[PDB]
Formats: sequence, C-alpha cells, structure tokens
Amino acid sequence: GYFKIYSKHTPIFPQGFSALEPLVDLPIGINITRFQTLLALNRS
Amino acid sequence: YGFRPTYGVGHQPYRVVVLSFELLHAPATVCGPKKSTNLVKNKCVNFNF
Ligand SMILES: *[C@@H]1O[C@H](CO)[C@@H](O[C@@H]2O[C@H](CO)[C@@H](O)[C@H](O)[C@H]2NC(C)=O)[C@H](O)[C@H]1NC(C)=O
Repeated sequence: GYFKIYSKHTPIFPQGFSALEPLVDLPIGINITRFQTLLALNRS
Repeated sequence: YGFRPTYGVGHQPYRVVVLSFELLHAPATVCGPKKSTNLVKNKCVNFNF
C-alpha cells in the first residue's frame, strides 16, 4: 500500500551508471494495475 | 427545538460532537503524538531512535 517513487536527473538510453534515490513514499494503499502518461498541450 | 433560555437544565440545547475511530486495511495515518527526551552522549544508555 505504499506508492514509492524514485528519481534521478542526469545532464545529457545513455551509457553509464546512475542510481535512483527515493523521492516520496505515499500511503495511498490503492490497487495499481494500469498506468498512462498525461501531457500538456500548449495552445500558444 | 425548544431552545428557550427559560428552559430547564434538561431542556437547554447542548453542543455534542461525536468522534468515530475507523480501522481499515489501508496504512494508518492518524497516530498520537510521540514524546521525546533529551540526548545523552558518551554514556551507556538505552536508546530508541
Ligand atoms: C506556451 O507557449 C508560450 C509561447 O511560446 C510560452 O510563453 C513563452 O515563455 C517563455 C519562457 O518559458 C518566454 O521566454 C517567452 O517570451 C514566452 N512567449 C510569449 C509569446 O510570451 C509559454 O510559457 C508556454 N506555456 C507553458 C505553460 O510553458
């Protein structure tokens, strides 16, 4: 029931090794079975 | 309701608030405050961090 997010930002699939450090452990406690990215459509 | 100022003690309106404690399968998120003590260094102490 904890939705854990890890994140990392690299300047410049690139070769190399970089580990991801935990970001936010949310106590959502919900079922997650589908996922979909949401984008921003700038009218300008 | 008969909220008259001249009513008796048993008839005067009173504010009542009911608290419900619900335990669910989801992780608990409303816990009581935790008391903490001072910090003792360079001594054999029983600790809890
Ligand atoms: C949507 O597009 C507009 C137009 O390109 C963006 O406005 C520009 O914002 C940049 C900074 O990111 C400024 O340097 C430009 O001068 C802006 N242009 C104008 C015409 O004002 C706007 O930021 C975009 N919207 C979002 C939410 O990023």
